[PDB]
Amino acid sequence: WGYGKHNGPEHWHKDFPIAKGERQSPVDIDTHTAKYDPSLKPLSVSYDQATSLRILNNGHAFNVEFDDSQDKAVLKGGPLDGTYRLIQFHFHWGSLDGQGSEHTVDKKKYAAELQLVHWNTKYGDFGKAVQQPDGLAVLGIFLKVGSAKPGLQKVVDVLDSIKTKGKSADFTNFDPRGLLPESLDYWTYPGSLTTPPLLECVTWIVLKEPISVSSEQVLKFRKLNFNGEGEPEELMVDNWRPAQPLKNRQIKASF
Ligand SMILES: [Zn+2]
Repeated sequence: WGYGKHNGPEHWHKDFPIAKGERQSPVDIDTHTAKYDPSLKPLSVSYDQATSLRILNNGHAFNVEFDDSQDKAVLKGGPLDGTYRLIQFHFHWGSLDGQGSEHTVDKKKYAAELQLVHWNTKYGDFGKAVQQPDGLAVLGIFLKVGSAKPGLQKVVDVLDSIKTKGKSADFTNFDPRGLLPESLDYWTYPGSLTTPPLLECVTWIVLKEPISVSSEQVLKFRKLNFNGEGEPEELMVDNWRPAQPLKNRQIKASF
């Protein structure tokens, strides 16, 4: 599977039937239909003790991985119950500035989307969390092209070293707190992973406020390869999945 003409998201359902499921992501967020639920608690992002460990090009995106052996970087509160541990973050971007995000707001696509992935600790490990309806909490953050995001630059400079699929580089002491927008207002709805196995185990938390990055910054993402070293070069761009039917779901807004 991939994002090309013959192995794209429209073919996924053949190897993964859940792709036509009842709670697939991403979805379009209709700001006028989202329900303000005054019972949603604020979000608690505790990323101070975060231990980043490595950056890896997995052929579909680049993943920055964190040590999840203890409650170092967690997320709780909001619509969640229990403590969700951060395991990795990655992005989805376009070949152009008008597209790249997975979620969209009133049909507006963004230049890219940051997804911070966390698993419910009650389940012991990541492998077991994905098999539960409330196993994952994914924090989605929109990126628009404007002024540079200083905090993101350390990530941008290491990309040259993980150009092709299968490559990784040690990536310690990265502080993910520098990627958060100023506000923590969000929309939330029950959903799924956006790449195969496309499991419906995710509580999505999409932040209202996007962060800006510079054109020079996103352009660096576009120099990545889906291919492995020594294979024909295929640029890693447009690795995003299109919106899926909302169906029997309600999108709640914390504001
Ligand atoms: Zn993703």
